[PDB]
Amino acid sequence: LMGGFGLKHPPPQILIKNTPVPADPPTTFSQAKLASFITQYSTGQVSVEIEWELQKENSKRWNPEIQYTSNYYKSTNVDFAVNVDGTYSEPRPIGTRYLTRNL
Amino acid sequence: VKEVTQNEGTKTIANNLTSTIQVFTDSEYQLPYVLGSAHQGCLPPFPADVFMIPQYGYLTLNNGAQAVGRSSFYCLEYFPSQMLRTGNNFEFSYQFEDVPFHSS
Repeated sequence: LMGGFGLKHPPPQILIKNTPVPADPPTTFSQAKLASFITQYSTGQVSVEIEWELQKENSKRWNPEIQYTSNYYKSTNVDFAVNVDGTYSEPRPIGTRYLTRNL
Repeated sequence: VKEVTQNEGTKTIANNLTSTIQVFTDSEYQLPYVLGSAHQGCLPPFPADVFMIPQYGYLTLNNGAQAVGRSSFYCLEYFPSQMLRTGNNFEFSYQFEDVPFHSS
């Protein structure tokens, strides 16, 4: 209902964790689980690749269809670009429905 | 194909042997489909009745009497069609997709 593709077997969940590395234990045995760990984090790169199938537009319509367009008029910032401070923004929602068909 | 001439209330019909008609079927379903609307102009139920072919037309999006940007226009001469003189004929075949029996 929010949108997209319903899937019985969707892309699986990918779960990641830092393995705990404990600090030095007491040197005399204790049954209690070790609560003292070395503070750690991890970084890296993630790459994802999707292949999408397209359904081409066969329409025989004569007059030109509505398209998604960038505004021609001048502005302080480019839409879908970083600003002076360096942060990226998306100025508007872009839906997918532009070309037309007959019922 | 016949031509009609009128003057002084006199009306003459004659053969024009070099004139053509144009026929095409919309196979790719690229036009507004008006057939399922239960209009008039079907073949008569009685085989000896001569009938008139209905005019084609279609509707699209509107706001009131005005068009909107999405409303589309179709030229039917922008389709390939077969041109026939008196000696020519036209034919095509069609196969229905699988559909459940009507329950009688």
